[PDB]
Amino acid sequence: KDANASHPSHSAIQSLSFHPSKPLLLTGGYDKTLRIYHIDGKTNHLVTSLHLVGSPIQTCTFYTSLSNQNQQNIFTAGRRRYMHSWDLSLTAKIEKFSRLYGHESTQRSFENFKVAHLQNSQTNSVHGIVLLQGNNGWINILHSTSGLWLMGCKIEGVITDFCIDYQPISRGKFRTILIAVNAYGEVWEFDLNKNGHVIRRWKDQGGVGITKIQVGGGTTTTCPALQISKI
Amino acid sequence: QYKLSVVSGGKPALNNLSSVTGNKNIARLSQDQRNYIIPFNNQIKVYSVETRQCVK
Amino acid sequence: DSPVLQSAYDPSGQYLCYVTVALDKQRVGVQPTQRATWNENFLYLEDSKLKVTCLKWVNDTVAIILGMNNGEIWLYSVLANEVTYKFTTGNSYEIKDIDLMGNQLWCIDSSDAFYQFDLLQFKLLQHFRINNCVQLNKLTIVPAGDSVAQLLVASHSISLIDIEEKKVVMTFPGHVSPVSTLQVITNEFFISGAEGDRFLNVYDIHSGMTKCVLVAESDIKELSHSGQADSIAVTTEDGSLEIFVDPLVSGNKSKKSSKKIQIVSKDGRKVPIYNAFINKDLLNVSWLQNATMPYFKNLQWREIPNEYTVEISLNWNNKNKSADRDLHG
Amino acid sequence: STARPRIITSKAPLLPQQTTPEQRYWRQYTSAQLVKEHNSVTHISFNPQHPHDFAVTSSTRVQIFSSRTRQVIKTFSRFKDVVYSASFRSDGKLLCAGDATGLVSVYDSYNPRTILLSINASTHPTHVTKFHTQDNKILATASDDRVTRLWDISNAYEPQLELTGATDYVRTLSFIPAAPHLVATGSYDGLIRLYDTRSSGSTPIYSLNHDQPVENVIAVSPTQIVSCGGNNFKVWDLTSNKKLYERGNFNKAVTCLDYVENFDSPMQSALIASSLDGHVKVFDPLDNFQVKFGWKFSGPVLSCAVSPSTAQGNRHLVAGLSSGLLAIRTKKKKSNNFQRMMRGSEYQGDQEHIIHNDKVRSQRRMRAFERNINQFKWSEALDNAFVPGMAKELTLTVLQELRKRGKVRVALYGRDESTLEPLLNWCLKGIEDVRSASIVADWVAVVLELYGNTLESSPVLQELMIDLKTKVRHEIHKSKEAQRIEGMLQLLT
Amino acid sequence: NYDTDFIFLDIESTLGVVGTNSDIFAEQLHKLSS
Amino acid sequence: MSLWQLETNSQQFLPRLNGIIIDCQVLGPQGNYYSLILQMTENNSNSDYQFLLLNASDLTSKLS
Amino acid sequence: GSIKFWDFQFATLNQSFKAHDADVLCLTTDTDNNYVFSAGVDRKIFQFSQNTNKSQKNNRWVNSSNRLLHGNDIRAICAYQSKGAD
Amino acid sequence: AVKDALRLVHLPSCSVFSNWPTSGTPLGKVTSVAFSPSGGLLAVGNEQGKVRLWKLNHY
RNA sequence: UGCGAAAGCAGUUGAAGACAAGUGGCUUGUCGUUCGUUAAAAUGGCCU
Repeated sequence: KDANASHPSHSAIQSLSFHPSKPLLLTGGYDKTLRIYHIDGKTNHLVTSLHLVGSPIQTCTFYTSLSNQNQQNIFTAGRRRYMHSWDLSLTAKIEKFSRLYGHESTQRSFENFKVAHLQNSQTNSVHGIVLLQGNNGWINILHSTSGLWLMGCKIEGVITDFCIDYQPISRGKFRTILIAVNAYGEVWEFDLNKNGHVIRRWKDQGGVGITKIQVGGGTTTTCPALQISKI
Repeated sequence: QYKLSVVSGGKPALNNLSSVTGNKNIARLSQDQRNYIIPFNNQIKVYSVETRQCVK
Repeated sequence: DSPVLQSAYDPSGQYLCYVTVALDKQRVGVQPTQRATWNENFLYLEDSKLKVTCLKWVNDTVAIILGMNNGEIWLYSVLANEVTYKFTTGNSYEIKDIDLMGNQLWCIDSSDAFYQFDLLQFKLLQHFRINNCVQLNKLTIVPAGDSVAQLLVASHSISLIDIEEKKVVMTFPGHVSPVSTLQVITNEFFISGAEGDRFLNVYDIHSGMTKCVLVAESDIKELSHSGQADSIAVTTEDGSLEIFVDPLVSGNKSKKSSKKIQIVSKDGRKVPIYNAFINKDLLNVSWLQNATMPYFKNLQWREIPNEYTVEISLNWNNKNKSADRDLHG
Repeated sequence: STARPRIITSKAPLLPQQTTPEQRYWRQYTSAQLVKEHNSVTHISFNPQHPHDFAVTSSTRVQIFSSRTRQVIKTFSRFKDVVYSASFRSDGKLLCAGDATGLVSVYDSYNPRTILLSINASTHPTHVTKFHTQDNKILATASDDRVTRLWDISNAYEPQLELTGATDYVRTLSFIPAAPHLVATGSYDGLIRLYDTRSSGSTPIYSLNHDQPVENVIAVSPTQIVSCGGNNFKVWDLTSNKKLYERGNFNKAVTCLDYVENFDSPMQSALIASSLDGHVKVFDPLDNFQVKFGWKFSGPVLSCAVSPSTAQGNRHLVAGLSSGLLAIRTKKKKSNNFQRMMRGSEYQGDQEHIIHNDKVRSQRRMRAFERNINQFKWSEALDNAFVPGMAKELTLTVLQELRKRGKVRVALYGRDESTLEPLLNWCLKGIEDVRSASIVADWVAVVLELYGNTLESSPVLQELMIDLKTKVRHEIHKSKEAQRIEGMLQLLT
Repeated sequence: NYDTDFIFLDIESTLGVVGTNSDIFAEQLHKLSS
Repeated sequence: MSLWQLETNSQQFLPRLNGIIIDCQVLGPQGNYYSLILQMTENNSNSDYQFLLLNASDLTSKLS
Repeated sequence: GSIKFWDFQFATLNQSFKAHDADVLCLTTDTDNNYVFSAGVDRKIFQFSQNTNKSQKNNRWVNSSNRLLHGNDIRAICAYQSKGAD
Repeated sequence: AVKDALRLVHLPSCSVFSNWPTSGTPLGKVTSVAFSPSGGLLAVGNEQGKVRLWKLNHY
């Protein structure tokens, strides 16, 4: 059965994400509402539904932390200078991120974000980062709970898309790599568990107008790991 | 038939020491950080950060 | 249609066990019917096509027996979260109904076979099958103490069965469709109700004669009877509840419902009741508030009016009033 | 943390003769039109129903003007003598005009060529003709025959009722606005008679003694009516036969009245009065018929009217003068593929459970002095004060904000000759006013405290200080003589 | 205050006033589901 | 209350906090709260402190 | 006014500082590149330091200091560093 | 950009599945897509406002 | 500082010790020092 058949959408469905554990599907579009559906085979019903006024949404993501796997945030954002974060509690407590901590000129719209995990690498403490794709070549990485700007990674060209790769190192330590593509086809990989420094820079063979990069086969941002040893 | 009582609280009363800069805030968060334990000069207030009410 | 595939109360109506699908796999959860005395952990069926066909509360480590569709009765403790023991027949046939009396579990098969298991010994005691009963989908033990004689088996047509002779001793005219509820009321009566009809009939288990017919005003999903036959509450297809008060007295051959309860929200949206529970003066109704999470309500059903409309508070357009901010933002 | 409080504009204690809401509303009737008629405008009526046209009765023609272009849409010129009264029926469908030969002629409105019927009333001139306001098929015409007549417009041969009884020159009718059997007529002997039409009709049920010869009688409530004649107007409770207000706020005789109800206004009701000396005034019936606004015109005003209660468009006040001209003052009032792509932007949360709202409201734009005081650019805030296009209260409030807030001296530190001349050249103008002169005093005192050497060097602000000295000399003569007047009426307590 | 009491304010601001089977299953489930 | 990004020396401000900050500290495990003591020194006759934590996300006064 | 440090191989930015208020006309460094001094039309001289062992092992300049010494501009800056001259 | 433009390419073999989607799959103008982490289950959202749902029976 | 009214009316401004600079002393100046008396400045300014 069509998942949003129970409660129709009033716009084109711009983003779509499953929950990492629960049977929930979050849809959202330019009608500035976001809907969660308990999906099954027969009767995909609507769990809850939140209409953010004056804020059409373009990307919406279930985030679930690695430490306790008990937060269940929803980060959502559109063509705005803010990004909402709903804390799932089954009223609804949402917060708004609207401060680039000195970096507002290079981030004029919170549309293209991605959420990922990051490790402190002196403690074994992970925390979520949101990653915002900005104007020049910039990716502004900031904390997913405090909203503090952690670091920024600039590629040379027109930034078009990016993805997050993880690689394990030892027992309980992994490393986060940001993979960002020019429009022209040249790809930067930034190690960002340290300071956001480039470790590899390669070039796509062929390809001249590049719109979308993705990784897969392990833990992406859309197949997320529930436990840190499962990365 | 008249009786005196003290019924309502007072000042929060942090560390009133000299020679301690920084940590003079003796209020604590819980470990399951849902309620905030502040002393007063008359009592220990325990507020709750979710509902902003005093719960104990 | 309802996401809750199977659901049943414990005796005394204190907990509700319910099987719902969760993104192509069945999951079995238990909720307390009153919090004043969430439970966020489920039993997960790990196969995409293994599913629960029936479930029964045992009575004292508390457990559920879940009759699956691969010839197995799983026995699952609820305080822990594992199937403690896996009864199996020799076959792969789905099992249509189970029951137990004391420690003696009985079950029916899709090949119309009867199996008997012992919960104290974890063993298949008996396996048999009887003639002219060929589409069985309900059994009910007629209670006679620790003796577990006289099963009562339905196939659209109820048949009383002596197990020492493995033979049929009475034959009741059932329905025109498969029987969906078949429950013993007193030591001389049993109620039965079929799939897709709104007529229960109470039969006399000693003669075969139908005492009375009970008429819901919508197709009956589940029923509960209070433990002393004085009240029967059925829940129907349109999400309503109908209480027949004292149905076993002299509205002479067929009786209508005495009380009818439905739930609406503050809006006008009618939520459906599934699977209520009744006892002496106390009635506990269940619905789903969000998509699959059950909410309950206790009611003194003897002092409510006849046409009762429970009102629940449910989010429809409410402005998200944050506790850390006044109304002016 | 809060938002920043806005800079509050310095308001002084209010002076006398402030702008009332009534006179603000009645003062936005502007853009006067003067249309020269052939003779004195005697009557003017409005269309009731689509209340958007008005008929002006000049001599020997009646012109319907539109209430959106103010030009003559239609005109009625086939009268033999001076046409006197012209009013629309309550349905606004046809137009009656009494003529100086005693021939009431009723046309249909918006068609001057189809004269519908010509009632031949008295041989004397017929001076007032109006339909019933409740009934549709009866027309009341009074004439210089000292007798009014009610005519059924089906049987237009004999009058269906003949209201006599008045001794001299009946010039006005009126109908009572809830009881349709009740006709109040007014004549040049005073004595508003009024008649129950179910009775004989040759005797009034009672009579109201306006002492002057009345010029008009209108009905405000179903109970109270207002008669103007002579220098005053009086109001009369009709259930108790008794006068209860009289306003005589004119010099010459009040020629006409009319009344408005429920229209979009601070005034819930309004009676305006036109009075042969140039003045038309508006009186508010809810606070005891007190006058709230007035217009003065270029000659003796003979008749006036306003747009009716349901005007819904361009709203008019018209006054026709005895000089032979007409004065109108009005108040006025991408792709289907792209839209399918950008569909949802007008939804606003109807079927949705929770609806979150944290879009902050966009406040008024900050002026340059306010954002400079915010940015702590205090000398730039003083510079932004003394631009030419600044309001006087705005220069005063940024001076007062720099005075209270920080330092006059900080705002004045880096200055010289060319950058002090705006301040002192404004202080010349601000020293005259009472509300500014304390701030002007301490600002001039500080600038001569810390620029006493530039006084010596530059001669082209020496002369500015001398002009300021003569200004304070004039102002101190004024502030001394005000204390003398204060004493000389303290003597008279 | 306007209902026959008198409030007073201490110098350290304390306001004072002068006036006129299943049970163990329930317990262990509320433990194990929290 | 300013918070200095020590990489680029970049301040983020919170400007009108009804009292001078006599103590400030991060509080959570991830640092999601700031707790502050505000001395409110317009009256010189008493030392009256306001205790104000606030969530670090949108810098709103959670539980003053 | 921004001063940027770019990794030569990979030809890409490591970190950007928003230091001056107007143009940065001239900038220079010392021998062992523990400091970078910079100046321009807003007439302050900024110093960016990497002298800490953690700064050298992390490749992280910090905006250390800032001095206002000139009257109008700085159009030229240079550095000399020897055993008896720095 | 156009209607029904969705392909599922099998890999490591790098070969597009040739039996789905067909000409009668109501994919629409595919403006989002999502995979379930456990069930083996596609959600495909189009410009009409419809999430269509499919289950891959390998999982 | 005290009494006052928002005007005003009476009172002032010592000592010890340590340290710093300059030329063990002498001079000058300070004090997260004590006793007694009712007693201007580090280019450094306010969020989305």
